[PDB]
Amino acid sequence: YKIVKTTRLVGSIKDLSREVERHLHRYNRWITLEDIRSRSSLLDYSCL
Amino acid sequence: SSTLREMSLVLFNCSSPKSEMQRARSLNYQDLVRGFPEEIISNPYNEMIITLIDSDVESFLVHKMVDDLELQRGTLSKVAIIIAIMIVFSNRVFNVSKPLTDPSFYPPSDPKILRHFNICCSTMMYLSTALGDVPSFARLHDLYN
Repeated sequence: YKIVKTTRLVGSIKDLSREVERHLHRYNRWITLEDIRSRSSLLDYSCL
Repeated sequence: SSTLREMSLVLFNCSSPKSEMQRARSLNYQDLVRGFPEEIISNPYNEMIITLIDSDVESFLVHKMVDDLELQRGTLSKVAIIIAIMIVFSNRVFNVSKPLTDPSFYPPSDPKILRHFNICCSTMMYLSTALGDVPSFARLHDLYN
């Protein structure tokens, strides 16, 4: 919260997905989201 | 007993998670930081890197992560980078993409498991709150309880 000083955020969920995918290709270079869905149960609640 | 009934009607614990979510989305940052100086606010970046290195993550990687998080502009990209911290954390521990060529699986201690679970569920709860999703919030409340 002290990093992001705004709750009640707004924006496209699609943009979050694509941005996370891009940052992941940058940082880890190995994993993607299709290796994650129904295999870690992290993003099984949101729509990302 | 009558006042007890009215208290069981409003005590902020038996109320709906819809109401609690709306509260947490209602209150703001400025109303809670203003007046105080810029000194009592501990540098969140230092605490972030400290907790991550406490979780046995690569110092170079997490430092680069936190520096990009500081430098970037935009609430969206910042929370996306946060989720990136989450996934890289949950991949450094609980190595998924590693083919695990050996047959011996040595899982980590229960403390590390609790740390992992808490950070994950907290991040996801904050995100659901930012997006306002009551069934996910209820499910996460269920996980915690």
